[PDB]
Amino acid sequence: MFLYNLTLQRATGISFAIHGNFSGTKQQEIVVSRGKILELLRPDPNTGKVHTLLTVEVFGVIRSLMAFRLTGGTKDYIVVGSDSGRIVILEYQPSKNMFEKIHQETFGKSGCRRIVPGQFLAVDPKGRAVMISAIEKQKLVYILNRDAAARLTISSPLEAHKANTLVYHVVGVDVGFENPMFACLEMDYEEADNDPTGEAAANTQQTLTFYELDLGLNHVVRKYSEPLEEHGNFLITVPGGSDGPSGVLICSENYITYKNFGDQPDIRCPIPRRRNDLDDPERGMIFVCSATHKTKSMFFFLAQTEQGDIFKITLETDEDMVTEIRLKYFDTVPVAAAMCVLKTGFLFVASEFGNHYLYQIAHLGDDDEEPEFSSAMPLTFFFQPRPLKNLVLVDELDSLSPILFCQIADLANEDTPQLYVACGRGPRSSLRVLRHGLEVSEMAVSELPGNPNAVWTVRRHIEDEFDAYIIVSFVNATLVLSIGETVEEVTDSGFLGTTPTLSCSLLGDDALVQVYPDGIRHIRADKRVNEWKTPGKKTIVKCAVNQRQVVIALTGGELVYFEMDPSGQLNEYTERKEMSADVVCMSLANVPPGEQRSRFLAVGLVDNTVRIISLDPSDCLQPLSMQALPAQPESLCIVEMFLYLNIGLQNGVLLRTVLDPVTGDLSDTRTGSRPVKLFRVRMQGQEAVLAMSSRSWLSYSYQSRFHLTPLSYETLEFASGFASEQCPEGIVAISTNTLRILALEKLGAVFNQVAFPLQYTPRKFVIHPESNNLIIIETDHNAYTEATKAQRKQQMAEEMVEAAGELAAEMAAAFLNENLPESIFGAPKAGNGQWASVIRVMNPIQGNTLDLVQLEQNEAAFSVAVCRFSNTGEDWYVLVGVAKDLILNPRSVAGGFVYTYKLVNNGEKLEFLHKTPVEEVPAAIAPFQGRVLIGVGKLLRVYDLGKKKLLRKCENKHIANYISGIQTIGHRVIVSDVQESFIWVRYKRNENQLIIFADDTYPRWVTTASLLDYDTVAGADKFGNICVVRLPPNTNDSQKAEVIMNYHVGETVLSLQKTTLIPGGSESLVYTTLSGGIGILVPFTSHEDHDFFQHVEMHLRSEHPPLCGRDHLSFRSYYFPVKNVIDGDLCEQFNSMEPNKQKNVSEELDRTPPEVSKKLEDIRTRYA
Amino acid sequence: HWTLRDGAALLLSHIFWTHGDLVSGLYQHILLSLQKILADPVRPLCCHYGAVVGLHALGWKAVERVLYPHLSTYWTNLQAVLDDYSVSNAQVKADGHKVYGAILVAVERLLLLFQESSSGGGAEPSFGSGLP
Amino acid sequence: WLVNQHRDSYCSYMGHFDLLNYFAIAENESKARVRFNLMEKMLQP
Repeated sequence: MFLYNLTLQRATGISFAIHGNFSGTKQQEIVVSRGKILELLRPDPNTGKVHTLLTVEVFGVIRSLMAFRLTGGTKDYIVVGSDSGRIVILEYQPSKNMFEKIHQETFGKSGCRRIVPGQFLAVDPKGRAVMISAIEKQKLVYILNRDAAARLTISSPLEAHKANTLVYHVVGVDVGFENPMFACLEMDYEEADNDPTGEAAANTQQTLTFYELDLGLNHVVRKYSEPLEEHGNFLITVPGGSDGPSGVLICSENYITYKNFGDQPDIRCPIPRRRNDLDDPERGMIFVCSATHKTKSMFFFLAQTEQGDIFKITLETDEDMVTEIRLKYFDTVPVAAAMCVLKTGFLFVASEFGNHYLYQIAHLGDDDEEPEFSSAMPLTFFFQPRPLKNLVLVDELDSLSPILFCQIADLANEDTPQLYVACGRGPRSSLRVLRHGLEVSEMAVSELPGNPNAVWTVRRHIEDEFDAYIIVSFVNATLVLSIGETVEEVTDSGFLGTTPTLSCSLLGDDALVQVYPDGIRHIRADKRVNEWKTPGKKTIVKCAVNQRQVVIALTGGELVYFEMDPSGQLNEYTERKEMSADVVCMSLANVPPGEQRSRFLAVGLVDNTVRIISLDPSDCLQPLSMQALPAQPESLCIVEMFLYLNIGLQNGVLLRTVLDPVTGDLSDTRTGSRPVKLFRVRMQGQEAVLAMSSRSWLSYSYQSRFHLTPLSYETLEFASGFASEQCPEGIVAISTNTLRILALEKLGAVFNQVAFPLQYTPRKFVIHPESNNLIIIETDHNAYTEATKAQRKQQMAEEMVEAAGELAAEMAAAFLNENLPESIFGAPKAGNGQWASVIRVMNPIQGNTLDLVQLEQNEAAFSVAVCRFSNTGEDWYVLVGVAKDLILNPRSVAGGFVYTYKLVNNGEKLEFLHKTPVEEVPAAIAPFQGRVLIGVGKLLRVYDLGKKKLLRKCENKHIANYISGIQTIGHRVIVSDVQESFIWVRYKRNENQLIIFADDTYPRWVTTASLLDYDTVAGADKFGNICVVRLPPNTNDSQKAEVIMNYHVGETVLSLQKTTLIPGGSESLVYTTLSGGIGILVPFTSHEDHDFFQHVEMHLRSEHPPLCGRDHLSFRSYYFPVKNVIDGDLCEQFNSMEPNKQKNVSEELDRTPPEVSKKLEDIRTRYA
Repeated sequence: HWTLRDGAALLLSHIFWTHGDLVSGLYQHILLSLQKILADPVRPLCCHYGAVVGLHALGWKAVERVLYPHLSTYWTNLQAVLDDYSVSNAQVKADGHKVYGAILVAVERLLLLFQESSSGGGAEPSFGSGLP
Repeated sequence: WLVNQHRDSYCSYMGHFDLLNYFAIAENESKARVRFNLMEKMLQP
C-alpha cells in the first residue's frame, strides 16, 4: 500500500537554450533548460561527439533561462527564472561538478499565479541591470553591484508596478554607453470592460514604451510612448555603439519593422512566399526565434519561420542610422523552438518536437545564384526552395519525442520484455523499440575451424596506439595472425605455437610470454630462447600475468614467483608456500607507471577462504588476512576506479569489495547458473569489468560512479580489447565456431532505440495475439491524403495552363516531376476541416508495411479494438472509429461511423464489409462476453453483430458528460469520464441493463485508465495526477469512492501499465510521461523499509534545499496532497553532499554513509 | 489512519440527507457543535482538518454564510507552512479540500459572486485553471 | 465572476511547460503561435 518514486529516463527536450562561457575555459558550451531538469553539456570540435556533463533536477518548473557578463570579468553567471517568488544566481564549479547558489531573494508569492514573474527575463548586455516581470501589474528591477573583493551583490527590487496593463515581451536593449535601456509592448484593457457593444475590441493598437533608470536619484520614469499599427511578438537584440546601430528589430504578422528612438523612420519589408504554394493565402507566417552572432568583422542575425526557413538580417549601417534590411534564402531546417549560434563555425539547432541535431557551418554563402531581397525595391515577393548545401550531419542524440501511448509486452522469442513507444510528429513519427543494454555493432565476421577459446592483444610498445600480434588458441592447436589491413596467416612471427597457450601477455617492451603446463618459454624480440622447464610431471592450472612480475601456481597448492630483472633474465623465489586447497582462479592488477608496484594479491581456492598475499620480498609468501566466500569462485579481478576488489563465482552473482585487508562491504546482484568469467577491458580511459552470463554484463565508471549495464547478446565465453586504425576502440568477442568483431560507438546506458519512418502520428496500437501483428490508426490536425493532394496538384496545374502566361508555360512538367521530401522540408498542408485516417498493419519483427487502406479526407480515426462474437468461430474482427465534421472553437459535431474489417489471414489483408451510423464519434471500444460495447458520446450502449447494422440491446442516458475511456472486466465495466473520476457500471445478462451504483467525489480530467487487479482501478490526469481508488467490499454489485494514494508527478502522464520488467523479480507500476521520461513505482514489503526512507525524506528536506529555491513538499503536493508515496528523487541526491554533512546525517540515523548508499542502490538492484 | 474520518464523514452526510428532518431537534445542535470545535485556535490541527468537509459538502443554503466572515481560522495555517517543524498532518493536505470548495460553487453558478472569486484568487489560482 | 475566473484560467496556461507542450500537439502549430493566440484572447474573453 506504499509507493516509491523512481525514474529512469529524463526530459530530452530543449525549451530554452543560451550560449556563453561558464566553465572558465576558452571553449564555448551550451546550457539547456528543460521543464524541471537542469542539464549541462559541451560540444567537441575534435571528434564531433557531445557528452552530458552533469544532470541535476531542480524540483521546480523553470520558466526562463539566460546569462550575462560583468565589466572586466572572466566568468559568466547563471540566472534561472521559475514559477517561485524568488530569483536565484548559480555559479558552476568545474572541479566540484556542482551548482553553487550565490543569492536567494524572495519577493512575492510562488506558484502559477497572476502576480508571479518568471516567464520574461532580460538584462542589459553591458551587465549592470536585469529585468524580470510578470504578465500583468508587476515590473521589477534588480541592480547588480560588486565590492572590492570581486563578489557579486544583489539589491532589493524596485517598485515599477502598473495596474491594468498587459505585458507582451521584455527585451534588454543595448544603447552605446548609457543607462540600461528597455523596450516593451504594453496594452490597456480599461475600455474593453466598459464597452459591452464591442467597439472597444476593434482597432486596438499597442505602444512601444521605453523605460529610463537613474542610478543616482533612484527612480524609474517612462521616456518614450510610441504607438504601433500591427501587433508584435518579440524583439531581436541588436547590439549598438561601436558595431551596428542601437536599434531593435520588431517581428510582426507577415511583416518586419525596424524602429529606433530619435529621427529614425520606420522600415517596412514584406515577407516573400514560396512559389505556387498549396497553403491557404489567408494564413500568416511568423518568427519563432532569433539568434545573435557577435563577430568582430561583421554582424548578422538568424531567424526561423513556421516553414523552417532561415532569413539573415544584414544591415548596412550609417554613421548613426541604418539604410535598409536585406533578406536571402540560406538553409532548410525542421521546426525548432530556439537555436543558438556558436563560435569557431558551429550552429546548434534545438528542435521542439523530435530529435536534436548538431550542424557545422561549412560555407558562408557569399555571391550565390539566388538574388537577395531588400526593402528599397517596391512591391509580394517570391522565393524558390533550395537544398541545404551548407550544413551536414555531424552528431545525433537519442532525443525522445513526446509520447501519447505506450505498451509493454512480450512479442519476441526471448523472455526479455520489450518496450514499444508510439511517438513523433507527422512524417517524422516512429514506432521505436526500446532495448535494455548497449548498441551491439559488428565490423567483420569470420569463420575459424575448431573450438576457439582465447584471443590476445599485444602491442608493439606500451605507449603506442596500435597492436602488433594477435593470437587465437584452440583446445589442441594454435594459429598466429597479424594486422596489416589484409589480415591473413603470418609466417615470420617465430612463435612455434604448437601447444595450447594459456596466456599471451606483454612482460617486456616488445616481448611475449606463453604459458604451457610442460614449461614456460619467454619469447623475446631478440633471438634468445629463455625456456624454463617444469620440475617433475606436474602441470599448471592457472596463470597470473603482470607487467613486471610473473606468478604461476602448480598442482597440489604450490606457488612459485618469478621476478623481472632489468638486466634481462628472470629469477625464482627460494620458497614455495603450501596450501590446503586447489587453485581455481588467479588475478593481479597492473603496475602503476608513477608508483613502484602493486602489493595486494588475491588467490581463489576451493576452501573459499581467500587470503591477501604480499608481493614485497620482505614478507614474500606470507598470509595477511582471510575473507569468507559464499561458494567456489570462478573469476576474480582488481579494478582501479582508487582500487577495488571484485569476486565472481560459478553462479549468477557479482560480489564487490572495497580495497581493504579486512573484510568490508558485500554487494551482490543477480548475474544465471553459469560460470562467470571476469576480464579486463578499457573504455573512456578508466578501467572497467566485463562479466559473463546468459547475457553479457558490463560495469563501467561514469562521473565517479559505477553502473551495471548489460549487453544485448547471447552467451559468450571469452573477450578481449581491440585497437587499430579502422576501430581504435573496439572489443573482440569470439563465438561458437566463428570469429566476430564488436565495437562500442554510442555509450548506450539505458533504453536504446531504432527509428522507422512513418507518415502520420499514431494514436493507439493493439497487439495481435496470434500472428504477432499490430493495428495502427493515424490522424493529424490539418492533414491531407494522396488523393486530395493529387487532385489539388492537377487543379493547380490546370489553373496555370488556363493563365497562359507570356503558350509560354512549360513549367507544368517541372512542377510534377520534382517533389520535395515531407520529413525534412515540412508539410505544406493547410485548411480548417482537413484530416487524415490511415489504417496500417505492420509486423513488429520487420519494418515494412503489409497493407495500406485509406479513407475519406473528412474522416479521422480515434479508437480501435478487436472483438469476437459467439455466432462465428475463431474469427478476429477489427473495428475502427470514424470522426466526421470536427469543429475546434465552437461545439458543433455531426456524427461518425464504425467500420468492420474481415481481417483476412490473421493480420495480412483488410477488406471492406459494411458500415453503420452513430450519432457521435466513438472514443473507446472494449468487448466482453462475446459481444461489443461502443460508447457513443454521452450515450452508453451495448451492441451485437448483425446482418447490416449493429443490433442494439440496451441504452443508457444517465451519463451527462463525454466518455473518454471504457475499461471492461468479466464482472463490471469501468467508465473513465472526462469530467468525473470513475463510473462503475455492471451489465446484467438476463436483465440486460446498465446499472450505475458508485461514483467518485473528486472530479478528475482522466485521460487513461489501467487495471491492476479486480478491485483496484488506476487513472491518469491531464496534468500528471496519478491516483488509485479502493472500493469497499460492501458495494451494490451512497457508494462514494474513497482514495488511499494520491500523488502528482509534476509532468503530464498519459499511460499507466503494470508488468514484470526483468525475469526474477516483482511487478511495478511503469509509466511514461509527456516530457519523454520513464518512471517506475516500487512497492514496499515491510514496515521498517518505509520507516527508514520516511526518516530520510524528513531529514533531506532541511539538510539539502533545492537549487532553485522551491519548497519540496508543496511542489509535489501542488494539485493534490502526497499520500502513501515516498519521493526517491530527493534520496538520489545523497551522493551529491559534502562528506562532513553526510557524516552528520549518518550519525543522526546511527549508520554509516557506505551502508546508506548501499540501500539506496538496493532499491534499483531488486526491481530494476 | 485517515480512513476513520472518511467513514465518519460519509456516515455523517448519510444521516444528514436520509431522515434528519422528521423530529430532529438536534438538527441545529449538530451544526452548532461544528464551529464550537472548529472556530477556536486552541484546538490542534488533527481535529481542525476533521471539519473541512463536514460543513462545505452538506449543501449551499446555510454553508456560504458561514465560510465567508471568518478570517482568523483559515489564513493562520496557510502562511504557517514554511516553518521547518515536526511532523505535520494538514499543513499541505488541507489545501486540497479548499480547492475543491470552489468546484461545486462554480458548477452551481454555471447552470457574493465576484467578491468570492476575487478572494479565492489570492489563496489558490490553480483551482480556476484545472477545472472551470 | 465570469471575467475573474476567465482571467485566472487562461493566464495560467503559459506557466506550465507540458500544458504548452500539449497545446502545440493538438494543433499543427509551434509554441510561438500558441502563446500569441492566448495573449490575443485577453482582449475579450
